[PDB]
Amino acid sequence: KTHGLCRRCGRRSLHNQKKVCASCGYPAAKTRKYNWSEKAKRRKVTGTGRMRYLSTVPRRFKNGFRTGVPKGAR
Amino acid sequence: GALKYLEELSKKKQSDVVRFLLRVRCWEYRQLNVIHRASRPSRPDKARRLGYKAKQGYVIYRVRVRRGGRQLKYQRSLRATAEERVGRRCSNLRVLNSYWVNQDSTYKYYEVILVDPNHKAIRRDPRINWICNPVHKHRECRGLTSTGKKSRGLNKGHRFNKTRAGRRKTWKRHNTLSLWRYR
Amino acid sequence: HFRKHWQRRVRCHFDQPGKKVTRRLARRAKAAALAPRPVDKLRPIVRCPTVKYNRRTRLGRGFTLEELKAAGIPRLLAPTIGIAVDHRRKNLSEESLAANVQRLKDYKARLILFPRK
Amino acid sequence: PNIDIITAEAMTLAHQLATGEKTKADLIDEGYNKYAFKQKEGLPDWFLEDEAKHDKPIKPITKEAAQAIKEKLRALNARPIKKVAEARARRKLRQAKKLEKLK
Amino acid sequence: EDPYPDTVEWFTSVEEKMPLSAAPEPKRRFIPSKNEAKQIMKLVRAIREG
Amino acid sequence: EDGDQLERELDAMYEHYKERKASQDAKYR
Amino acid sequence: DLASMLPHGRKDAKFDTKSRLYELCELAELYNCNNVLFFEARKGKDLYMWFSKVPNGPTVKFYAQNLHTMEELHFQGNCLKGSRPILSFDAAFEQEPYLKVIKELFLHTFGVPQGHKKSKPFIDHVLSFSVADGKIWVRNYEIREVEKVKTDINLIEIGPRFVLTPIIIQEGSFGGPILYENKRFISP
Amino acid sequence: VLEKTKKRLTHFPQRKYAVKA
Amino acid sequence: GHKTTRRVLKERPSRRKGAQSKRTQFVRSLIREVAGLAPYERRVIELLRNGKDKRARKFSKKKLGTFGRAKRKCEELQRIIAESRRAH
Amino acid sequence: RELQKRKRRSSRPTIRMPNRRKKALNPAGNNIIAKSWNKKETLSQNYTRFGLVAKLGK
Amino acid sequence: MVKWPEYIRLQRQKKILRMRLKVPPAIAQFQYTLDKNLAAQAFKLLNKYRPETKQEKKERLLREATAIKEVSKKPYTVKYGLNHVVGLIENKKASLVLIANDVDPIELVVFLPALCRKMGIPYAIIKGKARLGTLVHKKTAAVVAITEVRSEDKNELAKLISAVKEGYLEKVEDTRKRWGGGIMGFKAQKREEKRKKSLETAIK
RNA sequence: AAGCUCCUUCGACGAGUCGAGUAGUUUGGGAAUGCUGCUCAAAAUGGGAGGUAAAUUUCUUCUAAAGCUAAAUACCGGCCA
RNA sequence: UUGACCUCGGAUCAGGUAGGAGGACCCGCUGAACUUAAGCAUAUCAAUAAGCGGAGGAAAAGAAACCAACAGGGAUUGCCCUAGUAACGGCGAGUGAAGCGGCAACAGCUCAAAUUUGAAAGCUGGCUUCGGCCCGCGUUGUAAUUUGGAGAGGAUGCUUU
Ligand SMILES: [Zn+2]
Repeated sequence: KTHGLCRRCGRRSLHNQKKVCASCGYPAAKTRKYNWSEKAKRRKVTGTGRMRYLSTVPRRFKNGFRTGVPKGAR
Repeated sequence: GALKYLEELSKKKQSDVVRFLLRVRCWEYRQLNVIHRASRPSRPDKARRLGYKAKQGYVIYRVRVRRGGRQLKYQRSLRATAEERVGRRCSNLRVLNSYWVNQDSTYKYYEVILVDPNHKAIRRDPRINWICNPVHKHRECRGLTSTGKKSRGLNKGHRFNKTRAGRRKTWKRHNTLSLWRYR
Repeated sequence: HFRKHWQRRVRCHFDQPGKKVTRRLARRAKAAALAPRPVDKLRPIVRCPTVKYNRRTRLGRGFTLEELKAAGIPRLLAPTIGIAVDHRRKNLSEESLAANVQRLKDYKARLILFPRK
Repeated sequence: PNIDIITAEAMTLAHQLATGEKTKADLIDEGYNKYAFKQKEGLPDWFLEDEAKHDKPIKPITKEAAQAIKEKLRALNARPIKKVAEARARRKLRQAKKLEKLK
Repeated sequence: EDPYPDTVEWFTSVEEKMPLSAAPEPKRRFIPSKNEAKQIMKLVRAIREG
Repeated sequence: EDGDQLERELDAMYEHYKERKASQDAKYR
Repeated sequence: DLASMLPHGRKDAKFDTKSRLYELCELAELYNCNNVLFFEARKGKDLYMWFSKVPNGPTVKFYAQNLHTMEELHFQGNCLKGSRPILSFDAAFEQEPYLKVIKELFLHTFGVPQGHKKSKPFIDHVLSFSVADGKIWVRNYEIREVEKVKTDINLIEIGPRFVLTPIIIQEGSFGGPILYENKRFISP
Repeated sequence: VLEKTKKRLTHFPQRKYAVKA
Repeated sequence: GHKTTRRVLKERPSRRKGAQSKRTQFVRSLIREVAGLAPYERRVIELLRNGKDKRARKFSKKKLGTFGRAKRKCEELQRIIAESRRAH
Repeated sequence: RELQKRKRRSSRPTIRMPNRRKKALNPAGNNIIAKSWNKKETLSQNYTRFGLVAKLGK
Repeated sequence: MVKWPEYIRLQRQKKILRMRLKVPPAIAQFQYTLDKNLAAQAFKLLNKYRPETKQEKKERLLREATAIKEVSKKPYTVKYGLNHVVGLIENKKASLVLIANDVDPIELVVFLPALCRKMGIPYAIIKGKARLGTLVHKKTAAVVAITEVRSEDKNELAKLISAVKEGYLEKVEDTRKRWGGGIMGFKAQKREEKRKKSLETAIK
């Protein structure tokens, strides 16, 4: 078989000779994307995943990125 | 007033004193790396008029660029390629300006002024802390240095109609169809 | 004249009443910060350059240094009391000097200046 | 002393001077350039060889100057009847194998 | 030719008898230092405040 | 004093550098 | 085109319009020339031609219009480069005194002296000057020889067409007293 | 701010004024 | 055109950009002694000393590119010869 | 677009932005203009009542 | 054979190149330097007028502050600073000027001997920017000047001026207009002879 | 510390950069419209761009080769309405 | 012998910063062909698409080496007309601005070139009992003053914190 499991995108698209992923280009620091495919861009853009940290930023903007603890709290 | 004497000396680059010094320094720079750090500017009059100060946060870097051509002609100067390679080498610094120092038949030599935006001396001092702002990240990449402004044709007059306020911006404004509500 | 891709560069101004409201609220905002002051600076009266428009007159950028001095307004005080100053323009005739001196005098007569702190 | 024109660039200056294109006055006057009045006498070999690799002046050559140099520097047994014959025979055979492969 | 000719001093052989600058001298070159008195009064405030 | 002895060795390493670099090709050997 | 006509002519580069007009005389002394043909241009559209003897002689300023150069493919004529031309003048050139001054300056500029080593040994073209309106019309023609029917000359146009409008004639080299003024010149 | 800027704002600040109609 | 009474304006300090500074002319003359002469300036110096003044101006145009630049360059180099024979 | 769909499926609250403006629309404080300003009126209408001018231009 | 480091080889090559290259006379004059005695006699006067250190300046500010909480002459001091000394030379205030001989961009001081000569100020090229740098309380100092001294040693300053301008300036009057360098040794002379031997049959 | 005033005192302004030649590209724009490479390489009552047949380059208007700066302008993305 | 300075190194040294994502809009670099000219090669498509680098809530541009020829205008940006005009193209297919004018919005400034020289007056650290202690950077120049429709320095008398 000419492709194995990539470790960055999880697809079975890592070449066993070139050792380069055909979907993301794993040894490269940048993730592979091109503008001639809008379908490929929307398959891996923000929002396709879980959003551990980026979903918590807008609530902290609303209150002004404040620190501390409300007065009188136990 | 030693710097006015230095300014007139750099006007006479073909004279005996300057051509001797530029010969022995061209050999010295070729013995060193393509990009390396200079402790002090080799042309202190030129660096000071371009905005260099002997403060903690200002550094000087020397760079060679291979001269010639690609018959295709590159639209940016060799000074621009010199600035981008130094900025890639020193990613934490900001490129302020650069100047010519030496010239060979194979290489052009430049010295780049860099400013540290996280040094406290730079940040507390006005008239330099504009470079600490995030709008000035990689000015040499976007053509905001002195050689960049010349290449983009950003000069006043009837001789720069297509290039003032951006060439692609002026082209786009001239090629949109504007339709109002009451036509 | 549609040899290019005009379909990807076409601007429709459906925000014409929306931007009018935005501009009027921006004018209201600077009237709230500068409450008794006008929202505009006083501007000189100049003559249009070309021979097509010699007979007509319009508002210029700022008052000259010489016409500011003849009216009794100091240089460093004029921007603080709402007067635009143009260091590039020149008088070049007594007619342009006299009209702007009279305009600055009429502004002085109608001015209420508050005593600092 | 014998002056032998080996480089194609010296041939280019020779073609210019021998034709009525550059005079004796123009050659002397244009020899006062930035590569002039540079000493090479007592200088070390490591200093001078670094310069000669990196200070060749960039002035163009002509194709007739380059043609004169190769025909001057051609050897006497470079193109004999025997070697030209086998070279033509080798090229004819190479086309025959291509026709065999296309067969 | 002489490839390394000696320098003929055509300009420096005539000695200039006056300074280049005809600008006046300030009072500060003739009087005690104003900066010195300011640093002293800054120190006086610190000793007075302890 | 005139750097003769220092110049002797500096040319010796330069010749040694030239022969070492040029001998990396089998044709020159 | 005109420099190719003149074997005794030396071409000269851009002259500073911010200089003085008598610096042309210092310029022509340097190149050892006793005639100056000055092409002066205004506004990037107009042409003015000056003819002058260099130290002391007269100087005439023309306005050149209706230019048609050799590269235009409708002429069908060609001649030797550097050959001695036959100068065709008009009868008006010998009647008016100001046209007599212009004729001598035309004979000096387009003369091609007799034994010049850069010239050509045969005659195949004629340079013509004609006063039709209050202007001078300049034409070149090729002397083409045709065998006579039981030889004759036919003229085929070769080169530059340009109309010269005489503006002024000076007594000095590029400045001095005014001997003739047009007083009918309508400038562009 | 620079102390040349601070001196200009100290002695010539933006004033409060009105214009009669 | 229209009859408007003219007034005279103050001399513009930007119009004084034409340099008359005695200190800068001092520095330029002192640096010229220190720095020396370019290779092409030596050719002009030799041609002016030999009396070939016409050849000097032709050569200096071909090196500089303008009659105005060729005229000035031969004039500064002429005064160097004048002041050198005065010192010698 | 895909991020906007991700919010609709998720049980995370929609963070509603209050309508805050960079610049205020009415004068404030204890001075003569702020006590005599009418919020429902316009800039020219308030300056008419005050007796002042608003635009010095044409 | 053993290999030197790059930076050791580079600075040793520069030492050879200073000797072999024929330097222009503005550079060449910095080779000639005053002897051990005149250097030591000049520093006998300059050490008397040393600028005060940061510690004893703070003590003097504190002493005058304490007296105020509970009449001085003009300070006389060795003048330093390149833009400061050049202004003093041009204004004809410096009585004696001492220039370092190892300024790394040499252009900074290449005009100073010509400027001192035109202005008429006695000058001397010292050996060491570090020794001048320790006379003032710094690391390096390119130039050092004396404007005025106290009344006790006006005679010794005038003797030092007569010492420098006669015991240093008269020897360099002979050799400051001519080019330096050309200190070719035995190996360089054999290598030049081998070069000219090769260009005797057929210059290629 | 600062603003103005007066004057028998001074008044420093950016070079491998302008410019010339050439090649390529670009523009409505060979006074090359701009840009880049190579060769040569400046000035100080200077330099740049214009006006002008008007009699000689007269006149007009600006100071390049260092730098910062909100608003009116754009917006298929971001937080919302 | 010892000690300075210069250049160049080491450390998991003390404290920092860069990379990736996003890329609708923005600043650059690189750069086609289909099409049209009923074919096609200059031209047009198009200084576009694709490719590469770099930011922000805007970016960029920006306070004249400008426009103009006037009775003058006066940093930049955008809208309306200017105008399918000038100008350039076998003076084909065609390509194609700008000044003035009417509005929206307007805001001006910082250096280098001058010696504080009767006093490096400037600043990074890191030890603190938080007030001030040292280590250094720096005179090959850090503060103050000045930035050419200006300015300095003296004198002079009012006016401002
Ligand atoms: Zn992958």
